[PDB]
Amino acid sequence: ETEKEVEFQKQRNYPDFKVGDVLDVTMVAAENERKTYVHRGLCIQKRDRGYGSSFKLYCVFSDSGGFIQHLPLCMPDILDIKIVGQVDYKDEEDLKELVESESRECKFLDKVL
Amino acid sequence: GYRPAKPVYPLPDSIASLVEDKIAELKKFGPTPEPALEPLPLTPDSVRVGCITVKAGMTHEWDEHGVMIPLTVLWIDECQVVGLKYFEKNGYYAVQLGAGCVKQHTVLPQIAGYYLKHDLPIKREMKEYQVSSPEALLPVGTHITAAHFVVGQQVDVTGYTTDKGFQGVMKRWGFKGMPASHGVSLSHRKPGATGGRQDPGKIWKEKKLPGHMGDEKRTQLGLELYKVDPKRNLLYVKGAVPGPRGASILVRDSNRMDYEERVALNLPYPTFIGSPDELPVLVRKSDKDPYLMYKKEIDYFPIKWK
Amino acid sequence: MLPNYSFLKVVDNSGAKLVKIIGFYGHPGKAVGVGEVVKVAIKEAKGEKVSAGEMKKAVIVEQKFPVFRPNGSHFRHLRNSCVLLSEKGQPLGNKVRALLTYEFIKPRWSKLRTITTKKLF
Amino acid sequence: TVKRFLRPGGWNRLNRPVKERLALIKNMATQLVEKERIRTTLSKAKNLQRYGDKLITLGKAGTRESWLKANDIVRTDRELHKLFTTLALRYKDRQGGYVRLIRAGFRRGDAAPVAIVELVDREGELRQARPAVTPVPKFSVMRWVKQQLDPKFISEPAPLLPPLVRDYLKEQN
RNA sequence: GAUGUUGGAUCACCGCUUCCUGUAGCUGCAAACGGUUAUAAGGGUUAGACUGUUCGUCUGAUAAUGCGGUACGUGAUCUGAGUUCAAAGCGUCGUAAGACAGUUUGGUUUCUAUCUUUGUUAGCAUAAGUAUUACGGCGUUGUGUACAGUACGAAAGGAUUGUUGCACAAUUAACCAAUAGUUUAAAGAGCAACGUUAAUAAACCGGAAAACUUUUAACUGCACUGUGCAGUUGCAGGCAAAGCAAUGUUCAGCUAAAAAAA
RNA sequence: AUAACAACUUCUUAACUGUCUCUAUUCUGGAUUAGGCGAACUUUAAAUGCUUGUGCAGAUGCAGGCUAGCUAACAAGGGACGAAGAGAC
RNA sequence: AAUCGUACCGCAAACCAACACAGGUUAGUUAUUGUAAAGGCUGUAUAAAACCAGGAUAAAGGAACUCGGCAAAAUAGGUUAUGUUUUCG
Ligand SMILES: [K+]
Ligand SMILES: [K+]
Ligand SMILES: [K+]
Ligand SMILES: [K+]
Ligand SMILES: [K+]
Ligand SMILES: [K+]
Ligand SMILES: [Mg+2]
Ligand SMILES: [Mg+2]
Ligand SMILES: [Mg+2]
Ligand SMILES: [Mg+2]
Ligand SMILES: [Mg+2]
Ligand SMILES: [Mg+2]
Ligand SMILES: [Mg+2]
Ligand SMILES: [Mg+2]
Ligand SMILES: [Mg+2]
Ligand SMILES: [Mg+2]
Ligand SMILES: [Mg+2]
Ligand SMILES: [Mg+2]
Ligand SMILES: [Mg+2]
Ligand SMILES: [Mg+2]
Ligand SMILES: [Mg+2]
Ligand SMILES: [Mg+2]
Ligand SMILES: [Mg+2]
Ligand SMILES: [Mg+2]
Ligand SMILES: [Mg+2]
Repeated sequence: ETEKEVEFQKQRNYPDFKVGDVLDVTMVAAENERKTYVHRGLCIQKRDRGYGSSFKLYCVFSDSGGFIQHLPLCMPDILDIKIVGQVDYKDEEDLKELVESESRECKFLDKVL
Repeated sequence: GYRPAKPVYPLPDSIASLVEDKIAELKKFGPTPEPALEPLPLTPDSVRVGCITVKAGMTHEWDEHGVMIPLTVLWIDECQVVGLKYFEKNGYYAVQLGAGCVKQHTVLPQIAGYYLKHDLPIKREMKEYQVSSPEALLPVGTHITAAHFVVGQQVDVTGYTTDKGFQGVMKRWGFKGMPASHGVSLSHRKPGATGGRQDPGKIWKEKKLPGHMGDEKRTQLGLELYKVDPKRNLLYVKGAVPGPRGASILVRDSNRMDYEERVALNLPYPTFIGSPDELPVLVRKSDKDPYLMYKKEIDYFPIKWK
Repeated sequence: MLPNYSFLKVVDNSGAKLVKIIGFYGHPGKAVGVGEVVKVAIKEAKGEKVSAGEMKKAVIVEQKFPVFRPNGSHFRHLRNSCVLLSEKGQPLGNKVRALLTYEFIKPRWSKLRTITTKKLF
Repeated sequence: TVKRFLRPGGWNRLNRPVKERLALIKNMATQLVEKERIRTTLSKAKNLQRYGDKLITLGKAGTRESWLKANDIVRTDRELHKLFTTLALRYKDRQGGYVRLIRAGFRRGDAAPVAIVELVDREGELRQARPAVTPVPKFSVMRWVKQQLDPKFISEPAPLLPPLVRDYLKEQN
């Protein structure tokens, strides 16, 4: 596991983000002929488990409602991650209530590129 | 167990000498064959020997197409030829392989005696593989390493599964049970009926009932060999392998492969000749598109429009 | 993963609001997901195109259950919705208020890919 | 060694609910400190040995945080004072293994197994324990190996006040 | 001096008079869809509304939704809606006590397995290991699509063939890197499917045993009601800056070691 | 006919849910393992296999065809026309 | 001013139930805001089977269960502009 992690770190350099931060993630859609898109959303869960690390991204749209994604951190499809902001919360219960009641999470209405 | 021993009687003096002369003549054997290690041609009906490995665990990786692949890691500590069988003495040709290492004072003298007599280490496990011709026999002491296999082929794995203990019908055989409510009385997880009435009047053999579960020999066929690391004697195989960590696993060329596929792979035969230390790590290449269904209609769709 | 006899919300402008699944096609198993066509009964409709009590075909567009991708990721919605279809396989409306996902990049969903507002791809 | 179970912490159930289980173990731990030797059943002894080792670790810490944790375990003020003052200095150099367990057969009535639990360095000890710091021969492979792997190996007991503290006091005064 | 009722739940063994998946003829068989006869019992034989029902009517799908025997299989495994005790109402019959063979509401379901049958496991009885062959168990499934708008046909309509290719479903076998659920003396634990991998076969699994080989003919035990693929620098204890059943380690317990000199 | 009232019988709506698709994990107690203490139903005699045939007409015990290590433990409940009450119909 | 009761048990192992029986048994008094003074009482040795009983949590669906929403779950409480029915309460 450590051998693979060392190789990955030489290829990518991501920031040390936490739960509650707003992130911009660049990904490749293999289904759509490997086209690049940029997603903006809130980080609601982060798991630090070595090569199996992952996180969840949350966003809300104008009419369609909430949308959640689960993304492996070492997946090659992800190209870049950046921190753009922060959303305050009190505890897990407060964060869960915010997710269920979609509100003030419409950073960008659609995906770029 | 065994049946009680049968009585024996001394032979008459007019027949004892004749019997002993004939028995000794049948038990007299010629010199042991001396196998030679040399490449041989592969024929339409020719089986190779397998190997004994240890299960390490599971991991995952991403391939050239960006797809996640679950993997099982198998380690080959030390596998050697420890004996031979031939027609004159046994009636058929086979190769015996051993693996592992144990201390002398932890095994019975019967087991240790065989290995000491031929200057071989005491090995924890021993298994036999049958060959097709005398020329397929390997010299005693030959090592079977990870280079014995070609990356990208299919293999079969055998072993004993994980012990589960004493389990009921719902978990052991998938019986449905009975309702949780509506008047049921103390029979929620019970097997129900086990027969009829006066006819047939008995319970059939192998009727499914509670019992111990989890320690039995099972074989998985058609697993793919993904990566090979000859220097460290590691094999990466896609899929699940029976047994817990540390289980002894037998690896063999899959019988699902045809002769043409074996010819294309150019499998070593009788085995790899050389030093596996100076070999690189190889990953199989798949000339397939896992996302083809998004450009062409190949998926399953039951409805015909219009 | 929607079992039979589930309720769905209509996200087209044909007039229907609430439908109930009453059958499947082919052999999909015990549950259906995004991209499958089912038979539904209209429970609440306010319009002239459709009326309550009719039976129509529909396609699942959104679901709350995880949808897995070959790369190891998945996504989830916060509602279950569908779009009504005609016997020829075309939508009964002209505006869909939903987020289209990768399932509809396939050639057979060209019409949906044109009338949908927001797309994930 | 002490067996590990599947419950949180891997402890014994002692045939009791968790609430009664914790009340019992705390009382026995208090008595072990007071008397330093106790005879009981095998299951209560195995649990007490592992629990007792972790209670000594808190005493060696000698911090406000450690005392708060221990104050909820020990039942008597006198026993708690002894833990932080007397036992703390006793086991300065010993790294683990502050309690030993030896089996003592079966009882008379219910024929349950029994054992004896005792501290491993004191007057009245059942046996003589190995020194807290193992001496190293001057011309042994062991000495060379420790130099290559752990240059900070401790070979003899250290004084209560190290030279740096002594030097600072001398300079100050 | 007692062989528990109808229907269903749960789990079954068998026959063929074959509903589907097969093979070979005939046809008022161009193709497609059919009709009929002979042969074939390996696998399969759906989810719901009404009704105590068997049955029956209907709805959406399905390759198709076959029949019969087994105390009209199956209550010392479950159910009690109907029927078949004591209460009560209505209608009809009887002067009345009452009757219905009509209807309506309500109404107690016991048993710690001795023998035989069956699933697992240990002890004892001819040392242990490898084991050809033989014997026994299991049963090699189904749909859609591409090769083709091609053969056939005025048009319309629309195929056969395959140790075929691809996707999916059921069944069976396991598996825990990842995903979902679950335990506060908590967790990158363990067990799990809603998750992952594999199978359409002379393959796979179980016990006895010839022969061969080895031995001074072998024989407890790590807290041992999870596993020991761990027996003395052995270890899932303790301790550390550590990924926490891993790495490091001077302590604990089981089981303490050495001729001097040249 | 009838407002109110009903642990009465019938149907429907809202919501809710392991009733169900389809179950999984877990806590407490029993079972299960060890020491001590110590019952009951039942018992013509027993060393008590399968299958077809036979027969007071549905056989552990009779005839043919088969069946060969030994005694128990934990578990299930087909048969012994299993036990209980001199059938109520 | 004589005479009889005064020990001990009394929601109980001492009274009524054949028992040291999860049942039955009258009156008078006492602490306590979200708590609770006095007094009274106390369990053979373990644990990582099936199964059974009494609890807890549960993805997506929500009566598809069943003779029957049996059992379980569920914002359950208070004040209302307006409307309906009344024997006018
Ligand atoms: K059988
Ligand atoms: K595996
Ligand atoms: K500690
Ligand atoms: K047929
Ligand atoms: K009433
Ligand atoms: K029985
Ligand atoms: Mg169930
Ligand atoms: Mg009962
Ligand atoms: Mg129950
Ligand atoms: Mg026939
Ligand atoms: Mg029948
Ligand atoms: Mg019957
Ligand atoms: Mg019965
Ligand atoms: Mg009456
Ligand atoms: Mg009358
Ligand atoms: Mg009259
Ligand atoms: Mg009632
Ligand atoms: Mg596991
Ligand atoms: Mg530890
Ligand atoms: Mg017990
Ligand atoms: Mg007979
Ligand atoms: Mg007979
Ligand atoms: Mg009579
Ligand atoms: Mg749920
Ligand atoms: Mg219903």
